[PDB]
Amino acid sequence: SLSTEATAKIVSEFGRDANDTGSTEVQVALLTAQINHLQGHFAEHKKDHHSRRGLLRMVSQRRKLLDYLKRKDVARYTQLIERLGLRR
Amino acid sequence: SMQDPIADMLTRIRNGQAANKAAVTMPSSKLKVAIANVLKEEGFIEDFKVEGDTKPELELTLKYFQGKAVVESIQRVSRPGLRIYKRKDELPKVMAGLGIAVVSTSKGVMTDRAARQAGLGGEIICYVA
Amino acid sequence: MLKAGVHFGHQTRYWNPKMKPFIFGARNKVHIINLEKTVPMFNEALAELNKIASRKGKILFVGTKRAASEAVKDAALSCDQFFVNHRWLGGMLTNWKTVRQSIKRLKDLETQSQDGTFDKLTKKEALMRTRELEKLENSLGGIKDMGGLPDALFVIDADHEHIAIKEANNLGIPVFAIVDTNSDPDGVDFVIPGNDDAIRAVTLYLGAVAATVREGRS
RNA sequence: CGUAAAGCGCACGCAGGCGGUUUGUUAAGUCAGAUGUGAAAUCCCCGGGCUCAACCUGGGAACUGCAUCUGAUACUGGCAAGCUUGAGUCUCGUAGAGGGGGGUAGAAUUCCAGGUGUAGCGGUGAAAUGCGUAGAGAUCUGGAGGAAUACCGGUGGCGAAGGCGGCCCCCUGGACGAAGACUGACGCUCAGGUGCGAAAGCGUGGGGAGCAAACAGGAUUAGAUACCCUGGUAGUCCACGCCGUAAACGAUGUCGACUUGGAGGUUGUGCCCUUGAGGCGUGGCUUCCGGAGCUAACGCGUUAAGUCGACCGCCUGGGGAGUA
Repeated sequence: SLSTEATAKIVSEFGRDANDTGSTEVQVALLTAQINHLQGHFAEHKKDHHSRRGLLRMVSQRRKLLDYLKRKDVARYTQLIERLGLRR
Repeated sequence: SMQDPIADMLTRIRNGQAANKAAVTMPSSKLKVAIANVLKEEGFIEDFKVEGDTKPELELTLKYFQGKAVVESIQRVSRPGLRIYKRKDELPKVMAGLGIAVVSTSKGVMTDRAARQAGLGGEIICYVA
Repeated sequence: MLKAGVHFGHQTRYWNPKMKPFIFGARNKVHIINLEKTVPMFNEALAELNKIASRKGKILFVGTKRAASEAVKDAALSCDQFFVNHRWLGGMLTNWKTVRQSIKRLKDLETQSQDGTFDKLTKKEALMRTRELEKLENSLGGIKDMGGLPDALFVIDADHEHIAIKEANNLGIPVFAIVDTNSDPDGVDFVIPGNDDAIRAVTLYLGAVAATVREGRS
């Protein structure tokens, strides 16, 4: 569930500072971390429809954040996508 | 979800009368206070307080001629889903001219009557019969 | 102005919000009435009575609960007024055009009883009129002398007697009710908050009304 | 658009529609004035002329519009900079038949193998078919399996909806709460589209106790292609795919704001005494009764069908026909 420790590493790696936990930049990484994490649990089991709806939400969540962040400051947008491997 | 707080103001007043509350508070905004002055200067409300620093709490003291509500009718027209604008000399009279049509003009908000004597039209906000 | 001890406010948890202006929370989940705003009430409404009483108006005192009905009985029969302590006969006022006929029957029998026919047929049916006299007795006893329409309805309880209040309200007549936490004041004109069903409560009440009505013919 | 025709079964979500609040800014939409033009006729207004009128006819108004120019800057739009009451993230916890996968426990039914023991057993309104002296049923011991989880159990809980129930483990979704920290409008809805979606049914391979369409026999019956009884296949159970429909129903779209009360249930949490199964408050979900009001009425009623705002679906007499 993105163990407390995992977040404590992510926040320090993306936000303006360590106390930051709300910034758009950080939030995206958290979702992606979770998304990548469920891949295994979903490439396997291939049936947990209830769980997948949970996943599907965070996919939507993520996109909306980026679209917001793209129109705001393409700079931070280009870096994050590059530092986080996405935009198929 | 909270698209037009202007309609919200009216409703909180309409519902306020039904419960016969003394005053109905609401999250004030520049535009709303403008309307409040029109009403008070007209006589549909008494003495709005604009208390607020970053949380504008505009509480509207209500008028009661008797154990009957003063505001006999309040309906909004230019809604967010549909704005309405009328030429100067094409404004419509409210209750055969004994109500008011709060209209926003190039000179700000005023009563429909004020608009005619001032000779300018604008966005009609709402009717208060 | 607390004349006597207990009149402060009572009757329930399942109150009536219509009288939210007159409340205080008590240590039983029961309500306590703000008699403070009531002191002006009974003071003021009494003046209304005094004025109308001098107008040679009529004051009708209704009581129920079987407990305080006797107390009310003394109230009307103390100055000159009329009272109704038993079951308020539905519609005596709005339908007085016919209840008038019932009154006449009593008067005749009232004569037929103390001095009139009592043995003409047989004691068994002579008894019939007597027990019938009792029926009209508890109903139109203290009202027989009115013969018209009253002009003021002083009512003890608004719960049991909402029936008459609405009827009186339906006519061009003012009413005075000692409403309680679970009473609807909206059917009353000159409301009187406080207790209604307390036995001693009416004793304080009526006598206060009794004096005001006694002098009010000035 | 609760019951008359009318809420997609539920959901995510691009275009599209709409969008909190502060200030400045620009002047697009909007407004004022002027101008160019908006053919004449016709209509309208006031006149005039044919004996009046119809009719002809003078001047005006109008031509509801469009383009340009100059001012106005409230409201909406574009831009820039913020704010935090919307939304979202984190920390510590809580309840739960939330979902998928792997094991597992006991009762019972059926069948098989024996022991004991003897004329019924079973079934029904009665009865018959049927099982039985090759020895049943009943009862005892052992074994084989398949499916479902008594009691707890609660208009109790969880889930978008369909749904979901013994116990243990693994992987995992969501909801809600205390206290603050943080991001800074990042929203609401949503045609097309994608996904999920009871039972039945379909395909490939397993499994097959009980139950049971079809089917058979026996009754009932005027008939009985049924209702009842004795048996019984597909199916129902597992795996992977398809189907996409339900009176998929609070017959009530989603989201947000405002508007008297009462009794309950359930899950958090601060405080007074835990001084004694408690008292005082504040939140989430849910049950019932009813005020105003609403409504055709029944009824709904702070979980609204009340008062309003945003967006989407849908209805337009019945039958024909949700059919060709």
